[PDB]
Amino acid sequence: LSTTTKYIFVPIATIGCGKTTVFNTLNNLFPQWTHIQNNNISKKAKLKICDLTLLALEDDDQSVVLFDRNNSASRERRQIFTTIDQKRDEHLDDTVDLKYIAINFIPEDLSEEELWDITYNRVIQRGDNHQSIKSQLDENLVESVMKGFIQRYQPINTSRSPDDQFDHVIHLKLSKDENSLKSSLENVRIIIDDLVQNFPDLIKEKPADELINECFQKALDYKP
Ligand SMILES: Nc1nc2c(ncn2[C@H]2C[C@H](O)[C@@H](COP(=O)(O)OP(=O)(O)O)O2)c(=O)[nH]1
Repeated sequence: LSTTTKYIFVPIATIGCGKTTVFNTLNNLFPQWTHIQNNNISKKAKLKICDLTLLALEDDDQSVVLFDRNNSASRERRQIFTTIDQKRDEHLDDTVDLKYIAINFIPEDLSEEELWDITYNRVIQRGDNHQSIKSQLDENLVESVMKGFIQRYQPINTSRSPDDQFDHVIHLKLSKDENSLKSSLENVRIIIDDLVQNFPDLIKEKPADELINECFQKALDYKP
């Protein structure tokens, strides 16, 4: 009504880390949030993901964008900061404060071998919606595309440009599932607990654990 803060949640990830599952679970819990899926945008689209992000922050209704793209390379993060900063004046007045929250999907201590074993097996066993591999016809192609994102992966580094522009980093886990607890569900809980602590005015009421579980079950059983 006088000073509003908006949030862009930015993954740092590779294919199969669970971005879509985590973000769908969060959107099930918080319907007012906007999940913008790079998978669903034509590469020949007039409005690209950065444009749709700013449009989805214009109304007083709209506070949060889940920016669903890998951003494995540092240049992909730089693109977000520079484009949103250049264009936000077309959409937002000067009373709107924008915060960028990194969602780090790949732990610093994770080897490339473990990253591959977890994510590749997820994708071949359960499928993925990344535009170029959603079909699974040439399995060799799925491998080649996934290897591209890993070859380009540059870990988050908030000590220098561009990642120093993040206002906050949420560090996720990436694990084989253990004790019947899916890694992505653990990460949904990490995000929720982290926001309650660091941005209390965002989550007005923390959801019940059974609601979190149910919203995650819904995301998990979604098979397009
Ligand atoms: N076993 C297991 N599978 C998971 C978990 N999180 C997501 N998945 C499944 C759902 C998908 O079929 C596949 C890739 O997940 P995704 O959410 O589409 O990843 P992403 O490519 O959007 O980053 O892995 C998880 O925590 N455990």
